[PDB]
Amino acid sequence: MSLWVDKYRPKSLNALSHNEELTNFLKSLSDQPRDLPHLLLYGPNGTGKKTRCMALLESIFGPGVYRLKIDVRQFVTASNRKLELNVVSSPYHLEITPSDMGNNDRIVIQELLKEVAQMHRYKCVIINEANSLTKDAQAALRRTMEKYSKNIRLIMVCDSMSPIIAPIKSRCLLIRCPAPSDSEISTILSDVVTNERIQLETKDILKRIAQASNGNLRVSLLMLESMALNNELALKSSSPIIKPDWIIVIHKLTRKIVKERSVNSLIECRAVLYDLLAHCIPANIILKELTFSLLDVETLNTTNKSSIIEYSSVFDERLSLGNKAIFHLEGFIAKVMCCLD
Amino acid sequence: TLSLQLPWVEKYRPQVLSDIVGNKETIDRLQQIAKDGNMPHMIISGMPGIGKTTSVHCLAHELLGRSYADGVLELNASDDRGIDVVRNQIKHFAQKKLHLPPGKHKIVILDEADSMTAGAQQALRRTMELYSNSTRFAFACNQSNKIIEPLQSRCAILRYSKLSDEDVLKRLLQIIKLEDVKYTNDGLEAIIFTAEGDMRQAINNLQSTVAGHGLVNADNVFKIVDSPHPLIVKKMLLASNLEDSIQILRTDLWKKGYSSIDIVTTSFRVTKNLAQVKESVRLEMIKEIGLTHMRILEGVGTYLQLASMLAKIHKLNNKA
Amino acid sequence: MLEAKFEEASLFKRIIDGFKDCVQLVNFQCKEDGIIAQAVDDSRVLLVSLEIGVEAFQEYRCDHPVTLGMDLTSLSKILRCGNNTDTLTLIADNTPDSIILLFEDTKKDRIAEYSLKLMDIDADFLKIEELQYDSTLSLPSSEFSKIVRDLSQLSDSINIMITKETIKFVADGDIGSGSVIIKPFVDMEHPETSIKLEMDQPVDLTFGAKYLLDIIKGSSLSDRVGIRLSSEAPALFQFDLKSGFLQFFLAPKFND
Amino acid sequence: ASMLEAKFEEASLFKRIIDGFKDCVQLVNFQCKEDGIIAQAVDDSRVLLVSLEIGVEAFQEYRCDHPVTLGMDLTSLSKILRCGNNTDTLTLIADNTPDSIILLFEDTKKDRIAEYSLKLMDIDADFLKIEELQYDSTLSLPSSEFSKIVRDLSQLSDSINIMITKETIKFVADGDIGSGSVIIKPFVDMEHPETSIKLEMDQPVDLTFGAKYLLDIIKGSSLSDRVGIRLSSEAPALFQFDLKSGFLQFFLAPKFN
Amino acid sequence: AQQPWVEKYRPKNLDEVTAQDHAVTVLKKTLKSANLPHMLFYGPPGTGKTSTILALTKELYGPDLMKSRILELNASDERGISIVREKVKNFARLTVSKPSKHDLENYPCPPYKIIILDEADSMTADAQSALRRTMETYSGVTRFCLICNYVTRIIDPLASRCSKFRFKALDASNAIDRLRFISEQENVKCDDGVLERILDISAGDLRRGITLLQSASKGAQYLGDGKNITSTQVEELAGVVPHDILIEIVEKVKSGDFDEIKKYVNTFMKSGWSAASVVNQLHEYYITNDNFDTNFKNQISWLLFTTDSRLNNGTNEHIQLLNLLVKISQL
Amino acid sequence: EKRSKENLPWVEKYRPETLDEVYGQNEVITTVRKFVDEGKLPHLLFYGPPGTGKTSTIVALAREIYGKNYSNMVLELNASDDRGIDVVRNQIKDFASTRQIFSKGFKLIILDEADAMTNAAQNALRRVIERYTKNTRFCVLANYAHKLTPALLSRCTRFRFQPLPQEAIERRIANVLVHEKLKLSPNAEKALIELSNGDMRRVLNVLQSCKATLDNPDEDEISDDVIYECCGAPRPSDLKAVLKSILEDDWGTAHYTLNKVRSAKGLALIDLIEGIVKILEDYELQNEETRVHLLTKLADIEYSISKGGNDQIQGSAVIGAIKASFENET
DNA sequence: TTTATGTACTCGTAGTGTCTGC
DNA sequence: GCAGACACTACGAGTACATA
Ligand SMILES: Nc1ncnc2c1ncn2[C@@H]1O[C@H](COP(=O)(O)OP(=O)(O)OP(O)(O)=S)[C@@H](O)[C@H]1O
Ligand SMILES: Nc1ncnc2c1ncn2[C@@H]1O[C@H](COP(=O)(O)OP(=O)(O)OP(O)(O)=S)[C@@H](O)[C@H]1O
Ligand SMILES: Nc1ncnc2c1ncn2[C@@H]1O[C@H](COP(=O)(O)OP(=O)(O)OP(O)(O)=S)[C@@H](O)[C@H]1O
Ligand SMILES: Nc1ncnc2c1ncn2[C@@H]1O[C@H](COP(=O)(O)OP(=O)(O)O)[C@@H](O)[C@H]1O
Ligand SMILES: [Mg+2]
Ligand SMILES: [Mg+2]
Ligand SMILES: [Mg+2]
Repeated sequence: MSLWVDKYRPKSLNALSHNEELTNFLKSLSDQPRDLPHLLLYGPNGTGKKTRCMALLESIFGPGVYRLKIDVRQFVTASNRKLELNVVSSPYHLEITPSDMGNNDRIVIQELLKEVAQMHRYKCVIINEANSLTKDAQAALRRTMEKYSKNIRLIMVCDSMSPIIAPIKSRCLLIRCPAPSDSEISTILSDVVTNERIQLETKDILKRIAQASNGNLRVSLLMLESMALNNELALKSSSPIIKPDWIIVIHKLTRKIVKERSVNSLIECRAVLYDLLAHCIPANIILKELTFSLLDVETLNTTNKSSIIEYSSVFDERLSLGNKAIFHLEGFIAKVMCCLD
Repeated sequence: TLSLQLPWVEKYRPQVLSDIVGNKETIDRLQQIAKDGNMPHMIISGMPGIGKTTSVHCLAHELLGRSYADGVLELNASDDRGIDVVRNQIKHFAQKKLHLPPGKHKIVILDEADSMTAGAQQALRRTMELYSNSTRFAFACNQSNKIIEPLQSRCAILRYSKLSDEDVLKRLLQIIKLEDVKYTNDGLEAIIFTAEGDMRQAINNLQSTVAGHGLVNADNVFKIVDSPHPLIVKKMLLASNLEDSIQILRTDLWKKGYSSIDIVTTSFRVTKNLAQVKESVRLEMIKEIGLTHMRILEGVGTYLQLASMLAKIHKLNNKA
Repeated sequence: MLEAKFEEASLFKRIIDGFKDCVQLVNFQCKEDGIIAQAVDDSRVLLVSLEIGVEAFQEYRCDHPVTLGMDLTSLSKILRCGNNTDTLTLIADNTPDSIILLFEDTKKDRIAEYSLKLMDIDADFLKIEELQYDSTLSLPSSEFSKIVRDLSQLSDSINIMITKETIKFVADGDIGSGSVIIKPFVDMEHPETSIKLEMDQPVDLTFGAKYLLDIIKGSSLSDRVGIRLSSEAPALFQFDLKSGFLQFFLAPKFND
Repeated sequence: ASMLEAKFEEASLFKRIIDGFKDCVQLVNFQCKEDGIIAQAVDDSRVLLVSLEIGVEAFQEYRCDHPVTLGMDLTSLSKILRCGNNTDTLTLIADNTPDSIILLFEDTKKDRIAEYSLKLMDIDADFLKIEELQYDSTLSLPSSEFSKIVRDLSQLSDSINIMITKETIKFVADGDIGSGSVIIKPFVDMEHPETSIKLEMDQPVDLTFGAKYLLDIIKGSSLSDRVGIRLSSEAPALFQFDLKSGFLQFFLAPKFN
Repeated sequence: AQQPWVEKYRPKNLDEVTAQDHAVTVLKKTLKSANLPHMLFYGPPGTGKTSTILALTKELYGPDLMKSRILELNASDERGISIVREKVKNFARLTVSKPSKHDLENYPCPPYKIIILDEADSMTADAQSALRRTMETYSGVTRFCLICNYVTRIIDPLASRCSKFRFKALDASNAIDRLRFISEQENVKCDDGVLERILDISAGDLRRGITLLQSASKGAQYLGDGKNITSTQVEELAGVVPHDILIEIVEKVKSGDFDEIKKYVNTFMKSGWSAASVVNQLHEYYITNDNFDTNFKNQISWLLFTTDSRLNNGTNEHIQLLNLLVKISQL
Repeated sequence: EKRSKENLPWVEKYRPETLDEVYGQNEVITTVRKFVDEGKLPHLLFYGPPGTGKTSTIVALAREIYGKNYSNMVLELNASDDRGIDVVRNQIKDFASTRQIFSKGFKLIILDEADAMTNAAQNALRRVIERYTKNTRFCVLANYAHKLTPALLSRCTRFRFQPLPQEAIERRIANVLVHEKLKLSPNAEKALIELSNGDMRRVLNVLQSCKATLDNPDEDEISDDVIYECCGAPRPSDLKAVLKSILEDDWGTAHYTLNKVRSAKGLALIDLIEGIVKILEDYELQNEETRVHLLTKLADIEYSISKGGNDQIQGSAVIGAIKASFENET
C-alpha cells in the first residue's frame, strides 16, 4: 500500500525470491494438500514467515485467501469480565491471535476452535504470536488438534519456539525459516527501488541498510522507505542510517550505565525503563537489546562481558518466570552496575 | 449400640470463676466485675485452650443465673452470622424489655468473633453505642486483630496468656483426685510438656492415657502421643553435623509418617520463631526453605528435597 | 400529526408483553395504513415485527409518517394504569419530543395524561427475502408454550422435526431425553383447539430454548399460532391478530 | 414385551406423590414387585426418612414379574413430570436390568403422546425393614389444621415441641420474638368424619422436632385429608398420609434433650 | 488418503501398540477378566497412551457401547472443582449402559464404564482431592484412567489409588518395526540407516518419526526422480545442525575471543536454528569425545544441564546460547 | 456395584471389614478397641500418609460400634461432596442435634479427607464439636495437619498412622496369595517390600498386575524378575553396576554403561536417581562437602526431570554431579 | 486498580406459589 | 371462578478475602 513494506509483498510461492529450499519444501507440501499435517513455522523475526503461510494457503486453496475481512466475536470469561476480540477471517481459512489477555487466551482457543470444528475438505487456522501462549491454551490445543483433524488444520506461526510445550511441538510439523544473507536483502531492496523511483549513486548504501536491519526484511524495507523520504527520494552515499527511537534510548541508557555507576544513576535508569515499558515495548526484547548493547562497548574486558551475559541469562529466566517486568530489569541493571564498578 | 461417657474436657469444665486457673489478675478482675455487676463491653483474646469462652460463660452464669435462659444471647460461628441475621436479632434482643436486678444487664456473647463480616461489626458499633444501658457485649476471639478499630475502642480489652506449667499441673492434680486414677510424676510432666500450655490438650492426653493404659507414666504417654514435631524440627535445624540433621529428619519424621509439606511448613515456622541465631542467618534460611517449599508445592515432594534443604542450611551455617 | 385511539386499553399492553423480552426497544414506523415496529436483538438472532391495522382503532388519524424510537419498560409502566373501561389515545405533533398518551373513561370524569421521551437507535437494517416455506403447521398458543417450556425444563435446546402427519418435538438434555408427537386433527365442536399441518418437503431444524421462550412469552395475542418451517432456511413464528399479525424471525442452529 | 408396565389412571397422582417429598430427599430407590411400588429414602442429614408405598390398587393396570430396584433423582424426576396435563395418563415402562424408565404419557386423544426417558442411577443403600413398634400416643388430625399450626409456629421458633398428655394435644414453640402454644382437644364430630381429632392415650410424651423438617412434611399434606401422627419417647415420629391404596410415611428424629 | 500418517496409522487394536509390552499384556489379560483397576498412564509424549486407552475401550465394548460407556475429559473443556465434582460424580453414580444381544455375543462387555481423564497433570489439586473419594467409592461401577505425562503434578493419594503404568520412550530398537511396517505400507524407499536416524533424532517419540517420514516421502514424490531417501534429507527436515557448523562452533569456542564467539552466535542465530538441538548436539559432541579430561566433562555436563533447564522455561535462545558457549570457552 | 466381588480391583476387593484385619497400626487399633469397649470414644483425629489404613480403620470401627447398617447411622462427609459452611450450618448441625433414627446410640460424624476444608467451615466446626459432644462424636481423617486450624487440632485426639512395617505387609501379602492361589518367591517379596514404601495399595496393585503378567496364573510362581519387569523398577544389580561404572571408570565407560542399562529394559532416569540416592545414603563419606554437593545437585536434577527435558543431558548431568562430588573425597 | 480460582456474602430481581375478594 | 396482592424461594451480579 502506501508503505513500501506492504506494497511488494509476494502473493504466491513462485513470487518468492527469498529461500529456494524452503520454497521447494512448501511446493512439495502443496503438491499433495489432502494429507497436509499441522505445520509450525519458526525462525528469526521479520524474515517472511506469514508471507510463506499465505503463499502456501494460496497454493492449496487458491486466489481469495487475500480477500479477507474482520469480524468481532464476543467471549465471556469467569464472572462478567467481558472481552472483545476480532478475528481476521477469510474464505478457506481463519486467523487468530493470542492478542487477547495473556491469562484469558485459553477461552478463545477453547470456544472458537470448538465452534469452527463443527463441520479442500478442511479449514486452516493460523495462530500468530504462538510463542506468547501461557501453557494452558496449548494444553487445550493439544487435544483440540489431535481429536478434530479431518476438518481443521493449523499453521502455527511463531519465533523462538522454546516456550512452545513438548506435545505441541510433537504433533506439529516443524518448519525452519532462515534469515537471508546481505545479497538477498540487497536484491529485494534493489527490486523495490527500481519498481519505484529513487535516485541512488552507489549501491553500498543498500548494503549498509541490509547490515543495519540484521536479517530483517521489514526493518530493512521501512528503513529504505524512511531514508528515501528524508533524502527527498535521492539516496546519498553517506546517508545517515536511521535507528528507532527505542534503540537510541537504549543506547543512551547503556552509555549512562557505562559512564556513571551510582544509585542516582540507578533511579535515572528506573525512570528511563518506566518510560520504555509504558510506551509499548516488551521487556524481554528490552533486556536482549540492553545486553547486546553493553557487550558492544569496547571499554569492557572479557570478565565483565562474561558476567554481564551470565546475569542476562539469569534475569531472562526470571523475566520468563515473572510478571512484574520492571523488577527484573531493575535487578539486572543494578547487578551490571555492581559488576562494572 | 452403647452410649458414651462424658469426656473429661466437658465433664470438668469450670462453672465458677474460682475453679478456672491461669491469669490470676484477669480472673480477679472478672470476679470484681461479678461483685459489682456493671460489666463493660469486653474482648477476650489468646491462643486456644486457655479458658476464654468458659470464663465468659461462668461470668454470665454468676451474673444472672435465674435469667441465663432469657437475657443471654449466645451467637457464634456455628450460628448464621451476617448483616441482617445479626442486626435484626441483636437489635430485637437489645431493645427487648427484661427486668434485671439493678446491677445486671443482658449479655450478648459473640463467641468466635474474629470470623465476622466487617459490615456486621459496623452495625454492631451503633448497636453497642445506642443500647449500652440495657445490654452488654462480650467478644471472644483467638486473633484480636480481625475486630475493627472502633469496636476495640468501645470495649475493655482483656488479654489471656498461655498458662505456665504450674497452673496446668495444679488443674491436672485436681482432676486426678476427682477421678481417682494412678499416675507417675514422670507421666504428668510428659503430659505438661506435650500440652504446651493448652489445658484442653492436656486433659485429652491424660484421658487417652488413662483409657488406653491405665497408668499415667512417661512410656504410656509417649506411646499414645508423639513428641511435637516443632521441637524435633527445631533440633533438626540446630544440629551441628549435616549427618546428624539428615538422620534426625529421616528417622523422626520420614519413618514416622510425616508429610514433606508439613515438615517444610514446620521448618518455616520454627525458623521464623527461632531466636538464638542471628537475624540474617534466619533470613537466608527462610529464603532457601521457601525455595524448597515452592519445589514441594509444585509436586516434587521427596526425601531428596528435604535432604538438599538441610544441606543448604549447613552450607549457610558453616559460612562457606 | 398522529391521533391514534385504541378501542380498549388492554390491547397494546398485551401486544408489548411479547415484545418485552424479545427485544429491549423498537423503532416505531407509524403509517396511515398501519403501524409497524421492527428491531434486532443484541446477538442478531431473533427479529420481531408488528402490524396493527386501522380496523382495531376506533379513530386512527395519521397525516404524515411518524418515526418513534421508544423503550418498553417505561411504556409498560405507563400502561399499567389501564382500566378495563379506560381507552388509550396516542397523540403526537410535528417533530415529537415526547409522545402524548391520554386516557378517557365514561363512568368517571377522571383524566390521565402521560408522556414518554423518545430515544435513538440509528440502526434500521431491514430486509425481507423468504416468503415460501416447505412446511406449515398451526398449534394453539397455550399448547405450544406448554410443550416448549416443558422441553426447556429438560434441555437447553429443542429439536423440531416434521414428517408426514407427525408434528414431533424432540428434547435431549443431560438427565435424559424427551420425545413428543402431536398429530393434526380437525373437530367441529372446538375449532380453537383444531390442529392442521400441510407439508411439501421434510424439515429438520434445531432451535435454541431461550429464543423459543421469548417467542412464546407473547402467548396471549392469538388463540392459534401458525408456525411454518423451511428446510435449510430460517423459520418464521407468526402470531395472528384481528387487524394484522406479529412474526418472529429465528435462524436455525447451523443445520446440516 | 417390556418387563415393567405400571399404568396410571391420571398423571397428576404420581406428580403429587413426587412433589410431596421431592425437596426433603433427592436420591430414592423404587422397589417394583408384584405387590406394588415401594420406596425408602433417607435425608442427606440422615434425619427424615421417607417410606413411600403405592399398592397395586392405585394402578389402572400393573404387572411386574420380577423384582427390580429403581435408583432415581427426585429433582430430575420432578422436572420431567411437569411435561403433562391433568387429563393425561402415565405408564412407567422398564426393561430388565434397565438403564432408564420411559415416562410414556398418553391422553384420551390418540394424537397426544409424549415419551420421556430418565436414566437410572446406582444406589447401594441397604434397605431397612422398619418394625413399626408400639407407639405411646397415636393421634389423627386433619392435614389442613396440622399444616396451619406448623406454618404459624414455624415463624416463631426453629423447633416445635409436641406434648400429648391427659388426652390433650399441645404444640409449643419457644422463640426469640415470643412464644406460642396451640392446644387442640380430641373432639369427635358425628356431622363430619374428617374433621374429628382422634387421640389414643398410653403414656405421655414430650418430643421436639425441627421446623424445616415439619414444613417439608406438611408440604406433602395435599396427598390426604388427614394425617396420623404416632409418637414415642424412644422411637422416631411417624407421619402417615394414607393414600387410596398405600401410604406416605415420614420418620422424623427428635432433637436431643 | 484424507488424513495425516499420524492419524492414519493409529493402532486400532492392542496388538498394534509396540514397544510397551508390560502394560499391553496386563490390559490384554484383564480383557478376559473384569478386574480392571484405576490406571495411571504416564511417560514421554508420543509413546502411545491415548492410542492404548482407545484400543482398550474399542475391544472392551465395541463401536456401539463405546459412546455410552465412556466419559473423556481434556483441557479443551474447563475442569475446575465444580465440574470435576458434579459432572464426574453424576456420570460415575449412574448405572452402566445396557448392552445389546449382539454386543454380548461378540464383545466382552464388562459391568463397568471408564472415565478417561486425559491431560490430568493440568488439573488443580483441589479437583484431584475431590476426585479421590469419588474414585474410591464408585469403583464397582466405574473405572478411572488418568492419562498424564508429568507424574509429579498428580497428588500422592491419586498415585496411591491408581495403578501406575509407565510408557517407555520409543528407542530406535523398540519402534523400528512400526516405522518399517509404515514404510512398507506407504511404499517409502529409504536407505539402511534412515529409519534408525529418524528414530535417533526423535527423543522417544514415534509420532515425530512418522511426521519426519511423511515429510521425506512428500519431498521424494515432489522431486519425482524415484530416488532413495538419504539421512541428510531427513536431517535437514528435522532441523538438526549440520556437523560442519557444529565444528565451526567448537572451533570458535576453543580459541576464546568473546567477540568472535558473539559475532558467530549472532550469525548462527539469524540462521534460524533451534537452541535445544544445538545444545543436544554440543552435548553429544563434547561428552563422547576422548580429547577432553574428566574435569572438563564434569563441568560441561552441568553447564549443558543448566542451559537446557533454562531453555525449557521459555527465555531468549540467543542469550542462553551465547552464555553457554562463553562458559564452555572459559573452561 | 455389579456382579458382586471378583470384578473389583484388589485395592477395593481386600478392604478390611473388621478391626482385626487392619495390620501394622497395632497401638492405634488396641487403643480404639479399648475406647469402644470401655464406652468412651473421644473426638478422634487419624493422621498419616496415604494407604496406611485410616478410612479402613474408621469404617471397621463404625461397623463394630453399630453393625452392618452403619452407613445409615453415620454421616460420612468427604472432599468429593461440597463441604462449605452452609453444609456445616445445616447438615452437620441437624445430624448432631437430632436423635438416632435407627438405634439408641450416639451419632458418629466422619470428616474424611478434611484437610481440603475451608477455614470458616473448621471455625464453625469448633463450636459444633464443643456444643454437641454429649451425644455426637467427630472423626477427622487428614493427610496434612498444616491445613487444619490449631483449634480443631486442639479439640480432637490425635492418632498417628505410621507407615506399614515388614510384618504387616508380609501378612497381607500372604492372605492375598492364599485367597488367589498365587505363588511368590521370597526375593520377590523383599522387592515388593522395597517398592511398597509404606503403601499397601501399591503392593496390591503390583500383585494384581504381576498376576496378570504371568502367562498362566496357576503353577507359575512370581519371581523378582516379574516384579521388576511389571513395575519397571531398576534391579539392585543394575543400580550397583551403574554406580560402580560412574565411580570407578572414565566418562566413556560410565556413559556407555548408563545408556545400555537405560535402553536394555526402558529404565526411567528418576527411578535410577532414587535408587542411587538410596544406595549413597549408606556410604561412609569422609567429607562434609560431598554430601552437600550430591544432595543439592541431585535435587536440582530431579526437579528438572520433573519439569521435563532432554534425558541424555540429564543423565550426563547425573554422572558429572556424582563424579564431581566424589572428587572432593580425596 | 493490575493480579485468577474458589469461597462467602449481599443485594436485587424474577418467578412461584398461595390467600382475599367479587 | 378469575385477576390481582401478597410473601416466598431461587437465580444472578457484584464485592471482598486468601496465615496464623
Ligand atoms: N484456665 C483453665 N482452667 C481450667 N480449665 C481450663 C482452663 N483453660 C481451659 N480449660 C479447659 O479447657 C476445656 C475447654 O476450654 P475452652 O475455654 O473452651 O477453650 P477456649 O479458651 O475457648 O479456646 P478456643 O479459642 O475457644 S479453641 C475445658 O475442659 C476447660 O475446663
Ligand atoms: N506404542 C506405539 N505403537 C504404535 N504407534 C504408536 C505407539 N506410540 C505412539 N504411536 C504413534 O503415535 C501416534 C499417536 O500418539 P499418541 O498415542 O497420542 O501418543 P500419546 O501417548 O498420546 O502422547 P501425548 O498424548 O502427546 S502425552 C500415532 O501416529 C501412533 O501410530
Ligand atoms: N493396615 C492395613 N491392613 C490391611 N490393609 C490395609 C491396611 N492399610 C491399608 N490397607 C489397604 O489399603 C487399601 C486402601 O487404603 P485405605 O485405608 O482405604 O485408605 P487410606 O489408608 O485412608 O489412605 P488415604 O489417606 O485415604 S489416600 C485398603 O482397601 C486395604 O486393602
Ligand atoms: N521473496 C520476497 N520478496 C520480497 N519481499 C519479501 C519476500 N519474502 C518476504 N518479504 C518481505 O517480508 C515482509 C513480511 O515479513 P513478515 O511476514 O513480517 O515476517 P515474520 O512473519 O517472520 O515477522 C513483507 O513486507 C515482504 O515485503
Ligand atoms: Mg471457646
Ligand atoms: Mg494423549
Ligand atoms: Mg481414606
